[PDB]
Amino acid sequence: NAESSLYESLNSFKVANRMLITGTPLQNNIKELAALVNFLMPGRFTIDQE
DNA sequence: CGTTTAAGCGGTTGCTAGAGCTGTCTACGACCAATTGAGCGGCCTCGGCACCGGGATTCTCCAGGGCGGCCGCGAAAAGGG
Repeated sequence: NAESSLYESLNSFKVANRMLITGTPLQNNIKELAALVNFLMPGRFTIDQE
């Protein structure tokens, strides 16, 4: 969730390199993957269409 | 003061309620004219309460009739010269 408080807590960190460990990248909709790749690549990926 | 527990915070996941906006239309209420009947005042009359005259009803008082007690009075029986 992009609006969850952990997203703004972690996205404001001054970090050069990030990495996400999970087992289920897609759960409900493409917006979850869009939020994950925006946390990874800020502004490079522009997934908007459902 | 020791211990447990539930509030607080963050999180999911979908649907529904509700605010906001735009659009249409239709029944509903404002408005006006003519009308009239329900509200306010007075006027008249009866129901009931009350006042006055007349008649029927019961209680109190004054007088007559009869009986008891006194007032010496008077005829009569017994005693004395």
